[PDB]
Amino acid sequence: ADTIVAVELDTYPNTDIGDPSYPHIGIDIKSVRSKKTAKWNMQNGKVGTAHIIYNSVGKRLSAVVSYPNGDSATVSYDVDLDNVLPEWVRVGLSASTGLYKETNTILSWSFTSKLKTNALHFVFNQFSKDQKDLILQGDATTGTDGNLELTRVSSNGSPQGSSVGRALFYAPVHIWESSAVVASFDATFTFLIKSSDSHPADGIAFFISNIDSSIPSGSTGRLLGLFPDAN
Amino acid sequence: ADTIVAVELDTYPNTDIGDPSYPHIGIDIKSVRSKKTAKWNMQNGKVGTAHIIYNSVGKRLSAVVSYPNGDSATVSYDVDLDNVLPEWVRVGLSASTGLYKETNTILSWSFTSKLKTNALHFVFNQFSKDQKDLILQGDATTGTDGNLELTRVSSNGSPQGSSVGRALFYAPVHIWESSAVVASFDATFTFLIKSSDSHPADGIAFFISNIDSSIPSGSTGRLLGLFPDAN
Amino acid sequence: ADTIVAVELDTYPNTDIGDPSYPHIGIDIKSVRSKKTAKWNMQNGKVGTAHIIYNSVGKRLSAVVSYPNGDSATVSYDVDLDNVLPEWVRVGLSASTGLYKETNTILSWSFTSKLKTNALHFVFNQFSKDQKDLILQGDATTGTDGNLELTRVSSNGSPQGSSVGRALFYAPVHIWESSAVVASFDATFTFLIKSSDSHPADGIAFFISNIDSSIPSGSTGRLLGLFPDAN
Amino acid sequence: ADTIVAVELDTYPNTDIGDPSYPHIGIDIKSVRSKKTAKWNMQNGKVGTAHIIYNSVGKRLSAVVSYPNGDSATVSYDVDLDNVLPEWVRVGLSASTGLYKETNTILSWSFTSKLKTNALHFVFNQFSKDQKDLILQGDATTGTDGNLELTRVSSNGSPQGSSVGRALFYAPVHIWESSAVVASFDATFTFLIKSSDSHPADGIAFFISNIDSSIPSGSTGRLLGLFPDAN
Ligand SMILES: Oc1ccc(/C=C/c2cc(O)cc(O)c2)cc1
Ligand SMILES: Oc1ccc(/C=C/c2cc(O)cc(O)c2)cc1
Ligand SMILES: [Ca+2]
Ligand SMILES: [Ca+2]
Ligand SMILES: [Ca+2]
Ligand SMILES: [Ca+2]
Ligand SMILES: [Mn+2]
Ligand SMILES: [Mn+2]
Ligand SMILES: [Mn+2]
Ligand SMILES: [Mn+2]
Repeated sequence: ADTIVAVELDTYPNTDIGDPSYPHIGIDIKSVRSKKTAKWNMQNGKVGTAHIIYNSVGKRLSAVVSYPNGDSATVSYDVDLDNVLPEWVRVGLSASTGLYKETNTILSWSFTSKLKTNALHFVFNQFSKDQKDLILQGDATTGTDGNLELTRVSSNGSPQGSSVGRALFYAPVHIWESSAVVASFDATFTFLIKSSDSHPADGIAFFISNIDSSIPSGSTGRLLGLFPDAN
Repeated sequence: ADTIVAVELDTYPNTDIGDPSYPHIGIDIKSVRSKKTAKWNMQNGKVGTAHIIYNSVGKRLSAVVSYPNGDSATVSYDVDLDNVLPEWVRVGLSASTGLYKETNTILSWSFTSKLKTNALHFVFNQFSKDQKDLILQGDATTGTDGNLELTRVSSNGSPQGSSVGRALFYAPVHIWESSAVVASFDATFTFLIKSSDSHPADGIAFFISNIDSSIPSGSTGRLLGLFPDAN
Repeated sequence: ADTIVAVELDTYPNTDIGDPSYPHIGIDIKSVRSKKTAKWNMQNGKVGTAHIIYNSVGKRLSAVVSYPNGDSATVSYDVDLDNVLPEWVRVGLSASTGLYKETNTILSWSFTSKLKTNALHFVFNQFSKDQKDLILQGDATTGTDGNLELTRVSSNGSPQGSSVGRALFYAPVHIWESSAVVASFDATFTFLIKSSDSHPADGIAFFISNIDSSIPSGSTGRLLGLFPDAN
Repeated sequence: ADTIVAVELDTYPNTDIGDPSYPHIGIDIKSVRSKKTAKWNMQNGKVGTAHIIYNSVGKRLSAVVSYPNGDSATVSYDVDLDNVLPEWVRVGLSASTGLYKETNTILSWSFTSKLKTNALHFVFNQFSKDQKDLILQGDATTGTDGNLELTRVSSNGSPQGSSVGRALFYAPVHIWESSAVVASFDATFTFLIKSSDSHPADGIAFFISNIDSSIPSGSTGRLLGLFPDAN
């Protein structure tokens, strides 16, 4: 099984696998049942922002999700990523729909990792049809609206259930190094989740996995394309 | 009085005004009584590096100091700096000698604040005999060996006593903004602290203060360049 | 007199002091007589973007202006700026109205100089009603719509006549250093130039000047905010 | 055949394939016979710096190679990389020895490419045994001196002839895009060429090639691992 560290933007409470009884942002350490979560009012059809921040000094993995009006959810978790993640990882995005669904749209994604100095930095404020520095997975596609649609969409712009999609930066990232004095990464991505369903599902995750990581089978819905299961 | 947030590389144990009984790094908020410190073994005549990181999500200020051989010292303090720093600040470096002295040689200094974007970034890997972006104060001087001497050094390479100096970056810095999702800043500087005294003193600080902050009188020893008293 | 290097977005053809007979971008060195210009079709009421790039290897200053639909104008001029700019400069934005007027709204501005490293970088995607890193001059004001109005605008959104204004970044900038392998800088700003006049005037400039440079009197029209005369 | 844009740091005049009768830096466009060259005193066992700079506005591909003492060679060439290179490329380093030889050592390599914004940026100030974000080719190796040895070395630190080596960033780079207003890249790398031979050979190249590019067969010596032949 993949090793996973995720921030999750979780639109659909699955309270029978850990979720709080609300949409939430959550920090995920090797598990779908978030180490730490926070109430998050996912704003339908509004374009939202995720910042994820971590460094090996403070050893707090942080995440905000805000929307243009200011409503803002913060989750922090105190964890030493050096002990969870392998030295080398791929960094990526993941979204999933279940029995409920939504567009899981990414309008930009940037990522910096730094070892103090080696550094990788990418920003995608657009995406292309053939996004050669992204590895797309499952239902995920780019172009030509310069967006990345993590889960399936349907001719007329309609979110498809049971979809799971994932983009990963193509370069593995050197995410810690034992001699590094500071190992930090941060990620930002803007997303537009629009649903018309009774309830949106299941959300979007930023993630850091072992390099070769791929969707686990049937990890659509509540497993957000990160976990084989909800253990 | 200057509002003052600082990370101190405190070479001299003033065990009667806070200091633990060894050299240490500390996080000072509006008081030289470090809210927190860690044991730092200062390696005389060695070029170390100080990294200071903070963001408004994690709301944790961290600093690590290391030297080429790898002895690290790390301190972290959970604080909302919105609740302490004025919206605009100047950033700087402070150093002080007292009864005992040391070279307080800053070799490089870099700084990044960011509101998420407004950002400021400067890096000085070489200081100039004339540096029109640094506000020099006290006995701090620059050049032309590409270093910033914070406290006085005679013709012969001798640290002076009861010396005090600072270099703030010239532009004021916008360190928070209550509409900002993430206010973050990190700072790095490398220093080449040397003494042949009985015990080095009194160390170097990275500090954030009000835009007009200046050296408080007789702040020259244990007060680094930062506080007017030990309160 | 100010030493002045500037890239002008020149909305008004003053065909009697240099201007080609159309709107144009120009590279001005120490004279409003553009060493070179290109035809620029200013799109009224459109948010464009100006990029200015220079390094001391290629020794070529380039600027392109574009708007969301893709009309680009590009000018390039081969010049050693070592041979023109003083070692320290302040960078800024200048705009001017005359007989005819325009909104001179700067939406964002960013700047990078680098000596290879010393570097400075700032980006303003949102200006503040109170911006302690900008030196405002003439009729330039900021906030709180997150823009920099360089020239005067009445209560009702009306550009004023014979108006002049600049915002220089606060810190002086170290633009060259004769020991530097590469002195490079690039600048970006987006502007939201609008007029309902017979012909807009007189446009916006990115400029580099001596640290103490200030608006030359009656430099308000065709002189943008830069020269005291058309020499 | 690969498409190649190289800057070459050429230690060995092969005047019967274009080279000037001296060591030189040269710009290479789809050809080993440099479009433009410059005298360059390769300093034996001294650690040198290469900056390569290009943007699609100025359309001058530039390069400096300097050494700690200041001796500095500049080559500039006016070329539109959009017409030579495919949209997607891999960026890399290449070195070769022939009948003559040298260490072709890389101590750091950084690279920024920007489309104006998508951006890729990496810096390697060290390298590791298993440098997962580098694709190594031919004789090229990394670790554990945190260096990259583009051509073979021999137990006791001795340069081997007929060696060709190459490192490429793992992510393809999006090097131009037809809607980009500015497409720029720059690269820096520091190299230590030490020879003890009668004459060093053949030098080091930065290069930008079609993504799948690999050493052409028998492109050691004067072809620097970039070209099938010296056409
Ligand atoms: O922040 C940093 C600044 C500089 C460096 C230096 C790397 C380096 C490595 C070498 O083998 C030789 C050398 O001369 C320099 C590393 C990190
Ligand atoms: O420099 C840049 C700054 C901002 C952007 C914006 C990208 C973007 C793309 C979308 O589909 C929707 C959106 O709301 C924003 C692009 C470049
Ligand atoms: Ca869920
Ligand atoms: Ca003390
Ligand atoms: Ca004019
Ligand atoms: Ca040759
Ligand atoms: Mn959840
Ligand atoms: Mn102390
Ligand atoms: Mn003009
Ligand atoms: Mn050659």
